[PDB]
Amino acid sequence: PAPCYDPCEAVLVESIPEGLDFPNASTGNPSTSQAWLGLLAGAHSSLDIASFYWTLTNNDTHTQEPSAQQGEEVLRQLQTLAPKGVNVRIAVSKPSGPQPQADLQALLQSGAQVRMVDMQKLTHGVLATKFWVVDQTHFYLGSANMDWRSLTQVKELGVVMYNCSCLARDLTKIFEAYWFLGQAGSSIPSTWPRFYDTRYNQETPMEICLNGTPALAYLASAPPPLCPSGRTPDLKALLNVVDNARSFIYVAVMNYLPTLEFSHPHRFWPAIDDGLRRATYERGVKVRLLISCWGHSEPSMRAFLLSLAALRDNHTHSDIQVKLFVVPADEAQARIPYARVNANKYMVTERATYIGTSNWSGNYFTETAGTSLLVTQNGRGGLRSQLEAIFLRDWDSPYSHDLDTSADSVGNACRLLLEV
Amino acid sequence: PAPCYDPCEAVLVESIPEGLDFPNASTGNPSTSQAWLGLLAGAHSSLDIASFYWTLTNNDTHTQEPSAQQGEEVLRQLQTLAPKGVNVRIAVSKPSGPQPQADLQALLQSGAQVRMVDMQKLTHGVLATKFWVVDQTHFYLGSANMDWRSLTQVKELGVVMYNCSCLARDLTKIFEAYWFLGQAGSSIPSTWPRFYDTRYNQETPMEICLNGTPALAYLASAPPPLCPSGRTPDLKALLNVVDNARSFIYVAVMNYLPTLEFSHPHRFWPAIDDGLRRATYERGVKVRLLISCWGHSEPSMRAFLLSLAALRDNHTHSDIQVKLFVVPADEAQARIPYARVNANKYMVTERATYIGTSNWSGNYFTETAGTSLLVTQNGRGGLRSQLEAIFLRDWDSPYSHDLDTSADSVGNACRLLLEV
DNA sequence: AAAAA
DNA sequence: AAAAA
Ligand SMILES: *[C@@H]1O[C@H](CO)[C@@H](O[C@@H]2O[C@H](CO)[C@@H](O[C@@H]3O[C@H](CO[C@H]4O[C@H](CO)[C@@H](O)[C@H](O)[C@@H]4O)[C@@H](O)[C@H](O[C@H]4O[C@H](CO)[C@@H](O)[C@H](O)[C@@H]4O)[C@@H]3O)[C@H](O)[C@H]2NC(C)=O)[C@H](O)[C@H]1NC(C)=O
Ligand SMILES: *[C@@H]1O[C@H](CO)[C@@H](O[C@@H]2O[C@H](CO)[C@@H](O[C@@H]3O[C@H](CO[C@H]4O[C@H](CO)[C@@H](O)[C@H](O)[C@@H]4O)[C@@H](O)[C@H](O[C@H]4O[C@H](CO)[C@@H](O)[C@H](O)[C@@H]4O)[C@@H]3O)[C@H](O)[C@H]2NC(C)=O)[C@H](O)[C@H]1NC(C)=O
Ligand SMILES: *[C@@H]1O[C@H](CO)[C@@H](O[C@@H]2O[C@H](CO)[C@@H](O[C@@H]3O[C@H](CO)[C@@H](O)[C@H](O)[C@@H]3O)[C@H](O)[C@H]2NC(C)=O)[C@H](O)[C@H]1NC(C)=O
Ligand SMILES: *[C@@H]1O[C@H](CO)[C@@H](O[C@@H]2O[C@H](CO)[C@@H](O[C@@H]3O[C@H](CO)[C@@H](O)[C@H](O)[C@@H]3O)[C@H](O)[C@H]2NC(C)=O)[C@H](O)[C@H]1NC(C)=O
Ligand SMILES: *[C@@H]1O[C@H](CO)[C@@H](O[C@@H]2O[C@H](CO)[C@@H](O)[C@H](O)[C@H]2NC(C)=O)[C@H](O)[C@H]1NC(C)=O
Ligand SMILES: *[C@@H]1O[C@H](CO)[C@@H](O[C@@H]2O[C@H](CO)[C@@H](O)[C@H](O)[C@H]2NC(C)=O)[C@H](O)[C@H]1NC(C)=O
Ligand SMILES: *[C@@H]1O[C@H](CO)[C@@H](O[C@@H]2O[C@H](CO)[C@@H](O)[C@H](O)[C@H]2NC(C)=O)[C@H](O)[C@H]1NC(C)=O
Ligand SMILES: *[C@@H]1O[C@H](CO)[C@@H](O[C@@H]2O[C@H](CO)[C@@H](O)[C@H](O)[C@H]2NC(C)=O)[C@H](O)[C@H]1NC(C)=O
Repeated sequence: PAPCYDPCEAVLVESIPEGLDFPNASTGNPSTSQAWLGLLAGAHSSLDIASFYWTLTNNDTHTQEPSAQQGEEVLRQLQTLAPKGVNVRIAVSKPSGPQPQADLQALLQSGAQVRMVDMQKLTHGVLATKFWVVDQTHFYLGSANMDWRSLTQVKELGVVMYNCSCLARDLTKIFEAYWFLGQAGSSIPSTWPRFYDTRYNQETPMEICLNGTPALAYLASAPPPLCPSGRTPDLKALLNVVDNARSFIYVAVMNYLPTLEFSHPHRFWPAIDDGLRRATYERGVKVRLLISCWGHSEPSMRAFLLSLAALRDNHTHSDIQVKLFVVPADEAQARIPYARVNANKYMVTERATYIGTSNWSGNYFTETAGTSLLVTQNGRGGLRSQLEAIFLRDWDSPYSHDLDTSADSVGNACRLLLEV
Repeated sequence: PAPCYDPCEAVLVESIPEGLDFPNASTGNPSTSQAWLGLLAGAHSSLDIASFYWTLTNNDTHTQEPSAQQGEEVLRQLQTLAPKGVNVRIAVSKPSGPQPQADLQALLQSGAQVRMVDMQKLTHGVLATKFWVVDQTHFYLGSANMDWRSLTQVKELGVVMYNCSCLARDLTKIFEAYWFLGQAGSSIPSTWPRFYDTRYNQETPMEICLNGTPALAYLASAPPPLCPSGRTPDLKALLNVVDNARSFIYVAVMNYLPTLEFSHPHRFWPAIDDGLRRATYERGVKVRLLISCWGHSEPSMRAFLLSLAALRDNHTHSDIQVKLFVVPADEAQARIPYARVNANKYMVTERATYIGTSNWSGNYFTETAGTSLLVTQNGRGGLRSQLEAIFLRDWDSPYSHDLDTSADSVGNACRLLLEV
């Protein structure tokens, strides 16, 4: 494949929730809200948004919180740019219940096309892919739902990638697949049409001029059915990256459960666990795990995390460390539903970086839809170094604790920490 | 296949080392030495012995211990029955070094055919199958090497199965394969001749009148190359038995390491571990692990055992308990090489029983040769109940300790227990 | 934000 | 008894 001769730059945007403060003053990136506002201001031809749910108002949460202001602003911008001529298209998973949808109808009346994709009746899951494609030259990919709490109340990790028409259209292709697949009546085709096929997969990634220095990047999609022949499955890419590492593997994910949740009877899913154990045993790879715990985390997950932190010895030089990153909450933020959590889902090695939109559980890789970006840069510094610095800042943060920490000591309510 | 109309009875023989005493007086079986002596006395037509090594003298150990007397007696019997007309045939793995072999030459001069099978040059391993076939009607299968220490100094678990011409010849077939395969020059055939093929495998086991009540039994062999089309691999049978269980799984094995030992670079082998985790998570199966620790155990093994004992929670009702069975030793028994250990390798469920000759490591299932017996009896009581009683006696014995036990507290030297 | 028999 | 670079 011909290299993409475009000034593809890339910014690691993150939304630090109020209260959280890293006392380093050395790493600084635009927040998710700032990047989204800039993309909307620069949007003049197209805007494709794949989202899980839309809660850009204090109305939909039934809360009176000023912190939603930024989110409301985004909604206002989304209302203003539709009449200007931008072909706004939004794919949002069909809600389980018939709850009112103020934002979606507000954009529909303005002129924004909305299609209700229903993953439950197609592959038995939800559509949890959160990404943007702006003018088909820039794009966004991260853990930020189209919510005000996502912008302010929870922590995110995403990439805004500018001037990359080639990686922007390869990402759209997924949005086009969602658009065609979830309009009405139509089901998953046996064979995907060539329009959705891609050429930049794991064996032949795409060459970009990522800040001048050449780099190899490509996107991975899920669930396996909604995947064309060219596209590399998200699980396969994740396993390849965790296997190719030879020095260290740093993982910061919201939820890591090696089981097929959201289904019964309970099923065991040892896919990422086996890869982590292989990498940490056969090779001297040091594995560092950073999970996030809140009030809506499965208490069984600890029982698996303890199964990994206990595998470390001298003879094979095994080294696995597991830490929980819990976002502190107060009385004011307690009343907000799904208020405080670290939703970042990514990992970084000494030779590659993976940034995804789905938690590390069997559903997100076999049923729930998701998208991830893989970047490998030959050289010292760059995107990989920036993400490694982000992960170490997270790792040494006061909010990151060991698996033996007392739950009451942590500010927020954690179900994975035994009391006293 | 037609059922084997033979009074196939079955005795669980075990060799309790001196010093060990279970204060129950309710379970009693003939020792391995007694059963071997009875088989030799009743031997008049044939005697096939597959063994790892031959140390039936105080000479070969270079020790002066009266406890070898029984072993010497066995050797004497093995010398006496050869001139009587018994076709004694012994398959013993070729030693790494050119050490003297008094017992093998003593039997060779009497008239016992000995063939030096060399597993290292054939499949890259050793021949660790310990079994007897006496007159092709009885047989023995257990963890007892042809050693005096095996008979007295270490603990064993084996089956002597009388009046079973059908299960005796199915076991011989393996000895015939070893005999032909390890004579001289000849290598492993691509396709095994029909003479070594068997009909009683996992899908179609053999029906026997095991103490009157019908039962389904069959044998499994390793390594996968020295296996005909009919024969079921040992690993496949082990996985099937650990998967079919629905209530509990009790495992008492000498060494359980989910790695490919005896080879470099270090390799990860998550085959039995994954099955145990699946059984204990998907179903409410209670898994109890009884490992044995001595002075020649890999210290890394604890790092994996802690990975299993830490997987137990309420939401999925997971329950895995790991215990170490350490045979106490004194100053007198310390000087004996490979003196005190619990060498039993078996497991029992609520519906099946597995008795093997090899430890639970990757080599023993992929390179090292081994044989195991599988029995499933429909009813309450019988062989399965006897083995379950044996396992619970072992589990509650004072010699069985938890993984957090202090090493100095245990009588013997254990490398898997952290000091103080 | 995929917690919700 | 498969501990032995
Ligand atoms: C590849 O090329 C792209 C294109 O330039 C680079 O993207 C730039 O990345 C740098 C650093 O990652 C960004 O610089 C940082 O911007 C942050 C956001 O600035 C906006 O928001 C603040 C909010 O108050 C406004 O005041 C400001 O005017 C902007 O609107 C700043 O917060 C950062 O400052 C932090 O670091 C400095 C030290 O440098 C400290 O003194 C500060 O206190 C603070 O801690 C910083 O300035 C830049 O904005 C990005 N550009 C764009 C267009 O997004 C990629 O980084 C590059 N890739 C690599 C690997 O280098
Ligand atoms: C299917 O059928 C076969 C054929 O009979 C059964 O095999 C018999 O199994 C029973 C019990 O498992 C055996 O009985 C036990 O024998 C032990 C060994 O006895 C020999 O060694 C002692 C050593 O001193 C000699 O004294 C003795 O004369 C024998 O030469 C005994 O040690 C056992 O005694 C224990 O239990 C009793 C209570 O019953 C206590 O009072 C004792 O103190 C001691 O704790 C016991 O007698 C029998 O020997 C086996 N027969 C053969 C030929 O091997 C299978 O058991 C059967 N299967 C099932 C499931 O029932
Ligand atoms: C993506 O590509 C566009 C197109 O090149 C970038 O916009 C360009 O940004 C540069 C500097 O950021 C601008 O250069 C400046 O121009 C002004 C006059 O407009 C001049 O006074 C300055 O000294 C400087 O030279 C350039 O004009 C501008 N071009 C356009 C068409 O907007 C954009 O910055 C790229 N994205 C990122 C994240 O860098
Ligand atoms: C395997 O099969 C052989 C053959 O049947 C069994 O040997 C038989 O054992 C029974 C009792 O154990 C003997 O019965 C006894 O016979 C004597 C006379 O010899 C009699 O006085 C007793 O009252 C009793 O009836 C039988 O004779 C004997 N037969 C032979 C040919 O040895 C053997 O016991 C079986 N194996 C096991 C473990 O049971
Ligand atoms: C919710 O949306 C409505 C209309 O878009 C706005 O407030 C509602 O309408 C009037 C005020 O305009 C009030 O009498 C209603 O009680 C309001 N509804 C609610 C649920 O408060 C406003 O845009 C939104 N309300 C907010 C953000 O509080
Ligand atoms: C063997 O492992 C031990 C601990 O598992 C190592 O000892 C130290 O352990 C602490 C806490 O785990 C570490 O912070 C140190 O870095 C370890 N090393 C030293 C020198 O203090 C020990 O180093 C390992 N290796 C050997 C040869 O004993
Ligand atoms: C070892 O075998 C030899 C011959 O089979 C026996 O003892 C050896 O020979 C004479 C006594 O017959 C002694 O002078 C030697 O010193 C003995 N050898 C050793 C190593 O002691 C006897 O059968 C065996 N020796 C034992 C069991 O101590
Ligand atoms: C939940 O788990 C706890 C412990 O993991 C159970 O509490 C007791 O724990 C001890 C020691 O582990 C056991 O010996 C008891 O059998 C457990 N039960 C009781 C009633 O004491 C607890 O039972 C589990 N279930 C619930 C509903 O809490």
